[PDB]
Amino acid sequence: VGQDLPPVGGYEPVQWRRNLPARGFRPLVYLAALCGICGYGFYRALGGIQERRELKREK
Amino acid sequence: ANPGFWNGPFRYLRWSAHNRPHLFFAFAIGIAGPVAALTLTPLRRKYLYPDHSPLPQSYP
Repeated sequence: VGQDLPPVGGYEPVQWRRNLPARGFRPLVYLAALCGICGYGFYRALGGIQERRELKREK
Repeated sequence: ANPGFWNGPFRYLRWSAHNRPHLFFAFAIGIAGPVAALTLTPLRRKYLYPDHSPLPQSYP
């Protein structure tokens, strides 16, 4: 039987399974840094409001 | 699966916050409101008086 499309004389096998979570900081720091950001945000926010305490009585 | 059950409160708050947690984390905010509003009377330690005003009509 002549030259038909036979296989390769090797395989080089390929993927057949699942994949993974992306970066290393899986835990609650992905929540806790949230409490950092509000922990910064109010740190100016009320302060700006505090400064408007001086501003309102200025006018 | 198990709901919350009252009689062990340290256990109840665990197996509330772990099986139906979405009202737990609301009411944690609901207790972080007024209880922290009562832990300020030393924490301001007489920080500030606002001192606003309508028209100051004076005295004789």
